[PDB]
Amino acid sequence: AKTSMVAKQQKKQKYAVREYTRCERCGRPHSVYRKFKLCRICFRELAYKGQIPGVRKASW
Amino acid sequence: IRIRLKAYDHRVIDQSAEKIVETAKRSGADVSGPIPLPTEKSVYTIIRAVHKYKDSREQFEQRTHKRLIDIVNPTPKTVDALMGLNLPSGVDIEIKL
Amino acid sequence: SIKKGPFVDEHLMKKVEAQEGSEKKQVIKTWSRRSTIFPNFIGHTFAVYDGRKHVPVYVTEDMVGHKLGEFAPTRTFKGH
Amino acid sequence: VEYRGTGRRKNSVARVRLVPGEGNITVNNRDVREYLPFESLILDLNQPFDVTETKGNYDVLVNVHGGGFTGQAQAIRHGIARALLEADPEYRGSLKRAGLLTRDPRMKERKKPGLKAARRSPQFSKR
Amino acid sequence: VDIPREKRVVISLTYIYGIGTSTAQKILEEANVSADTRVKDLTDDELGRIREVVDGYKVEGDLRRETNLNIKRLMEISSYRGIRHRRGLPVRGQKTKNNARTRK
Amino acid sequence: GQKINPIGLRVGIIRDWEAKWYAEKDFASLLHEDLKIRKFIDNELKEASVSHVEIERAANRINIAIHTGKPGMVIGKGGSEIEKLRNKLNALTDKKVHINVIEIKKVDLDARLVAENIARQLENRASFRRVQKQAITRAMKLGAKGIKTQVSGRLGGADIARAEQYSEGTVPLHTLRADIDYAHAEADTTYGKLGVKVWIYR
Amino acid sequence: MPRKGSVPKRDVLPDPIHNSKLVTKLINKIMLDGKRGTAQRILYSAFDLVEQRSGRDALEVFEEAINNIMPVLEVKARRVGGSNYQVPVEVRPERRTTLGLRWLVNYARLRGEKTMEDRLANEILDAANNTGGAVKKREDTHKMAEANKAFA
RNA sequence: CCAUCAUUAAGUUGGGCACUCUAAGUUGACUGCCGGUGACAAACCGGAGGAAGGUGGGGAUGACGUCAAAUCAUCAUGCCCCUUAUGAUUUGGGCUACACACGUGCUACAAUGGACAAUACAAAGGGCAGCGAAACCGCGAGGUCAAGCAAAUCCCAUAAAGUUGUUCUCAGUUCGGAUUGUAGUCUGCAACUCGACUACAUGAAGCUGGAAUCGCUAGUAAUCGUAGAUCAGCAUGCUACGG
RNA sequence: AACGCGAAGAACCUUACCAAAUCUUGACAUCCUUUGACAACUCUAGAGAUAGAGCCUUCCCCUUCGGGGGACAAAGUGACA
Repeated sequence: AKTSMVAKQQKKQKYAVREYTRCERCGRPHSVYRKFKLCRICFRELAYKGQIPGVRKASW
Repeated sequence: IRIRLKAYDHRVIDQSAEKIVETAKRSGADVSGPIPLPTEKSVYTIIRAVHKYKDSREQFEQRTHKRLIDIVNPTPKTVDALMGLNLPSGVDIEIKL
Repeated sequence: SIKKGPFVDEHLMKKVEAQEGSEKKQVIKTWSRRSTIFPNFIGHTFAVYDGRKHVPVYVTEDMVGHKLGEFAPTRTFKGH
Repeated sequence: VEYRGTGRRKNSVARVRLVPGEGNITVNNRDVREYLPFESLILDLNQPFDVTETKGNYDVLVNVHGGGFTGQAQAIRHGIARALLEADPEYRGSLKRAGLLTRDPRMKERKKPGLKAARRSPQFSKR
Repeated sequence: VDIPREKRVVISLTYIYGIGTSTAQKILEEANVSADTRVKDLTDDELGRIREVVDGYKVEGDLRRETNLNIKRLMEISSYRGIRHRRGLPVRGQKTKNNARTRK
Repeated sequence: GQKINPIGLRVGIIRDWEAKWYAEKDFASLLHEDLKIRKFIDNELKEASVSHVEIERAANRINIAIHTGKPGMVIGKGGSEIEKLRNKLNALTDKKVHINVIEIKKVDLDARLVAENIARQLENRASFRRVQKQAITRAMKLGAKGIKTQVSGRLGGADIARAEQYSEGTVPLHTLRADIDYAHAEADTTYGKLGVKVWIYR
Repeated sequence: MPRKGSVPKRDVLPDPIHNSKLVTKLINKIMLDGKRGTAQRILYSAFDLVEQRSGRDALEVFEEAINNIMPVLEVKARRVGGSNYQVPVEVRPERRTTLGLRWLVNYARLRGEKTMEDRLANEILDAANNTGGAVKKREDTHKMAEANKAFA
């Protein structure tokens, strides 16, 4: 399922209107943004490591 | 000329635009003062839960910080501010001429 | 998918062009669901596939205005 | 009588002048009698200059800026205020401790986060 | 044909078939219509201009019957656009859960 | 404990950026090339007790900054073990050139320095007191005030996980301009994983 | 926050039309949905039948009309269990001015017309002379805790 | 960004008016302050002092912790499988069906309105070959290509509600507008189930809502909306922002 | 703390559901080795993927040897995906 249909997005899909964007540390198609191609949760952890750019969390 | 200095935080683009507003100040230039442009932020309104729990929504922040510096006297014995590489971390070379 | 070419199917219609040479057959494992009807192939039966098993139903001249998709009952819904 | 003052109200600002002679209203060279339709707070718009008597005394020539046309108002009655405290500070007890030159002390509360909209809680489908 | 009386040409016509939403733009335009042409209208030469326009199509009671045999013809097409008039179903495939309390 | 990550509490308030680059345009492609070289970068260090990383992008100069808390094994002899990561720098992607290295005196003062270490002192499962009692007591003998480190996931061999912390002193762990670093590891024991949440101080 | 007991009362503004705090507090009561320009201007058309049936000016007749709404005995139900709890309350003049105006714009909408171009004009000059409409704020508490004076 | 310059079409042009608003860096409040009855028990109260008055305002780390709360259906992984299928592949159906209980919002039940036309005033935000202005075509949905240029500078868009001359009189009538046929207007290999319009036709409920139950203590309830994300194609779902 | 919930756009996909179609070292991530080193595009029949077929039968330079650091996976076996 996931590892087979991640090559469907990483290579040319039969129907590329499907947009089956998975991730590498998550098998996630349903929390992926345009500039991320990654789930909101593992990006949140490596927002606390400095691979995604500088994004603050609390104190508003 | 429109040397817009741009980064994520201001405190990196402060000293980065303070690199170009100072090294061209000692040059033969007529630098416009530091007049930063309106700086857009971005709310990434994710939901704070994992699968079910609504009324759990987390906002995020990422900023761009545009500035406005323009000098009006180009001469090759002075312009080491602009051609000489200094601080390319956040500073993409927005050297319009 | 535009009204440039007000949509006839042309792979039902091409496969009906691939049928209207010789005599047309009554039940094939075909779909005929997203395909519209015009009255030059009437009389012939087509197995519209509802989803479980394909079941045949014939094309009349009174089927002009619409598609062949409302033919095969899909559900056996009956319920209450 | 030439005094420069400013004032803001609800995502909308202003800046004024002053001119001697009598008192007039020149908000972007038109009036605030067809601008502001309800004709209500304009009656109490003189009460900023009623404690100073510069209503039919000091012409303003306002240049207003931004936001709603209602937010265009209440930035010019704070616009007159700082220009009046350099023109006539004779009534500054009835201008600073009463009325004119104070602040914008409250504005529109935000669409409150962590909730639906401005402290409205999302409608519970439970008991 | 059997329009109600004591109302305007934008207020009396809009009931019988072939006038509805239609005296806003369609029946208003093709007739010499005023704002308040009531039952007192001299409807022998004022109707005389608009009796040429009131008879134009099947909508004198029978366009409903034209659609009725086409409701039958769509049932002879055997489509869901007449099946849900015949089976209680909202005809544009709409919500046949609880919040459909007029058509069952 | 139903709380949030404390390392998130000071992103940009007290701390600085470990991502201080600028990639605005065409962010999608040249991000996947960062994490295509990243998934082997940690496995080649062989539990080096790395602190963290600070990636930098500047006119396609994507420079790698890995710490590798134990030194020597990344240098080699004057550029023998450093060229091998530089050879893979030209092998995975086009350039990626000029890998570096650092070291750390006071070897258990950082957060992830301990966290990668005291995870690796839990596969053997031998003296979870005394190795941490060597760690924490010497840490205040190395200049610390309140250090809080736990042993969480299924100690002893048991089928139930038992957390075992050690903490004392003054510990303002929630103030805005305090630099707090916090970690997590995945030392499994073939029945459950050791997610270790470390805290140290100065 | 009422469990601390007393909260400070909210204050009023006098309109420059009448220089009366209650004239604008009559404006602050008629604002259904808080409609400022749409209801005050139409209440300004809805004293035209108020002053048609009363030649006296509004600033005198509005303190005449509410003077037959301001009571001396109202009822605050005290915790006494199985009693009528009809405790006579001599009103403080804050709430006595407030309660005299509360039932006014509650009652314009159950008459023959239902247009607030003249619903507020219908309601006021029927409720001036202690007879009907808004006097049931005042005159009904004078027939509530009185036939049963045994439950003070 | 136009007081004062005129060639104001405000090319808001010459100069750059740019003085002020106007877009980014810094500090101003602190019962610091005076009188107390308040006696020292520190305060608090009373005022006026600052722009702010008593943290001026909002949040945030929610404490050591509780409910094994949900999810091995985003991931993992301790287990078993599973290995002609618990892997599948395509498109056919369906995920939206139907006697339906609860929910949830939308919108009516007008004449504090409707509607005709007017006049506004907007903020925030979007944009990378796109906004679609505008010449434009059609009463309409929506379409024929060019402009510009990556933008304090280019398009959305005049937002309306306010009010202003009028028709209805409170009513299901002109209030708005469900349910259905006609237009194929549209993007899309492909619009019956199972997309959208407004224009033709149908033109309904509908009388402000019992008992219950909800929030709301001011820019709040309520109200008119405007754009932005998910997105071929689709919001009464979501975030902001004006009034 | 379930109720315009997870779902922030269901003609295909989505679909996780089922039925046909024709297949089990698999649409996949690809290890090793035969390295057969690319049917890397299209006609016909079939819902359509799928079945009969002609195909950019090779590519980055040098110690001088046609051999690969990079080369399609036509086979595969131990597997397992």
